[PDB]
This record gives sequence, structure tokens and C-alpha cells, in this order.
Amino acid sequence: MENFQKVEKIGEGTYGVVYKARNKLTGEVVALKKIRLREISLLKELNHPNIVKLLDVIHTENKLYLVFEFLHQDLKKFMDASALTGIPLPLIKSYLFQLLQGLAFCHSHRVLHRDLKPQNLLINTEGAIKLADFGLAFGVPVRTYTHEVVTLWYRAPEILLGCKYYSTAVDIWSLGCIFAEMVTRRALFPGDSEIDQLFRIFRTLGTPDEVVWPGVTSMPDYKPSFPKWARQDFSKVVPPLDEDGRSLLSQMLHYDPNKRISAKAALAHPFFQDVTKPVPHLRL
Ligand SMILES: COc1ccc(F)c(F)c1C(=O)c1cnc(NC2CCN(S(C)(=O)=O)CC2)nc1N
Repeated sequence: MENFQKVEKIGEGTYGVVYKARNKLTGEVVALKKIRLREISLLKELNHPNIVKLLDVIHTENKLYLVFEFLHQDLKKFMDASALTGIPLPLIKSYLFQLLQGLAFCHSHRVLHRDLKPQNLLINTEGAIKLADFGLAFGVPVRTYTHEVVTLWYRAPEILLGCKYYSTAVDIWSLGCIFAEMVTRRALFPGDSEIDQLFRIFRTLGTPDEVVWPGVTSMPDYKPSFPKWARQDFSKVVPPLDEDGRSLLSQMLHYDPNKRISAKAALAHPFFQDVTKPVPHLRL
């Protein structure tokens, strides 16, 4: 990376440290992911307006560097700055639509993100929002990485129940959780452990059974001993979101991965009949 000048450290993940850096050859400002030591090469071709562009992939001396286009802020920071007032519905709708477009795209190419969450959604002054840090199906764990409370909050139930070969539906679930959070200004299922996460989901949506989710009782980590919670009134979940929004959210949160709405179909939902592209006011 002799052609890269580090500007400042942005953060640390479980297996990689991220830096804001400058490309001496292009003058370009980028984000660098340093991982201590093929599927990645395919990501370099997964180009979309709503996917953070992977500019370069460099493997040198037991070190793997991923060079990404730089964006100044993530959705998490923006929501916090908008906690007092709340992100205007038009903008929430625009962000949801754009991400659904991004997912419709990657899913059509058989690529799953696997770890959607506010901090993995980057935004710019142009009103765009992009999917970042796509996850694989490796490297030396960063010893100094600090635990993050939001880590499991967006995990689909099939992952928590031990599904080994989950589908693109996991991303829809995660996005649905993010949608709910933008609307209510509070995480939907803030669990701090896998079982707590599962039970928080169960408490709201009801403990799944063969009726609503065929095959759920045969899943790896399913336990007949799970407490039985009855699904609560859905109007209680994201007030004061309108029925178009609640309807879409309910379809994004279906327990059965096969019944959960696809990104492609979601784009056609009535909720987006009046979708527009507002300009957010960002403080950088
Ligand atoms: C979340 O995105 C990533 C996650 C892991 C990783 F290894 C990465 F390289 C990225 C990544 O591509 C990436 C990370 N950060 C940034 N810019 C930061 C600047 C600070 N804002 S802030 C705190 O002011 O809101 C948050 C976004 N731009 C990027 N392009």
C-alpha cells in the first residue's frame, strides 16, 4: 500500500481495521479494510449505485487490503442526529427503496449480504444510501475489537435457529428491522445474546410453529421447550406508520423465508407509489 497514505482510523471490525486513506496515484480518498492473514474478486464485479464500490483488492505479505469508495456518514449516525425529530417519512421511504434496489440486484446475482445493519449503510449529501461490508459465507481476529450491542439485532430467525444454508431472505429480514428502527427511532429487537434475540422476536411476532413456518420445529437449534408467546397486535410495533408501510413491513418480517417478500416484489409494493428522492441535511 505504498501508494496509500493513511489519513485516520475509522474503526475496527472483528477481523479487520478500517482507515480513511489517500491514493497517491489518483489523489482519491478511500476507505481501506486491512485484514491480517476468490469470492472477493467476484465482489469487484458486483457494481451498483447503491453498493459501496470496491475499487481494489490487494493481497501482499500475509495482509489483505480492500479499497472502497469513501462515504462520509453511516445511517446509524444520521438516525442519532435525527433521534429528536425523526427522519422524515419521504427520506425513510427513499432509503428503503434504494436499498431494496441494491438487494434486488445482488440477490439476482446470487450474492447475499448477510449482515445488514445501520452502520453498514452509508449515505452521502446526494441523498444516496449504499450497502457496505458485504459478508462472506477468515483472518486473524482483531484483539482490540470492542463488543457492539447492535451485533445481533438484525439477525433473521433462521440464522438464530441454526440454518446452515439460509437464503437471500435473511437480508430482507434485516432491512425490515432497519425500516422499523427508522420509523420508531428505536431498535425493533434489541437482544444481547442469541437466545435473548430469539425470544425478543418471539415475544413480538409470536413463537413460530409448523402453522406459520413449516419445518421450523426440525431446525438445528429449535427446542420444543421454547416458551409459547402469542403474536401481539402489529399496530403496536411501528406506530404511527401508515397501513401501506405496516403491510410492507409485515411481509418483510414473515417467519417463513419462503413467504417473506423478495426485494424485487417489495419494490412494487403500494408503499412506494409516491416514492421520491429527498436531499438529507447532513452535518459533516
Ligand atoms: C460500514 O462500511 C464498512 C465496514 C467495514 C469495512 F471494513 C469497510 F471498509 C467499510 C467501508 O467500506 C467504509 C467504512 N467507512 C466509511 N466512511 C465512514 C466515515 C465515518 N462515518 S461516521 C462514524 O461519521 O458516520 C461512517 C462511514 N466509508 C466506507 N466506504
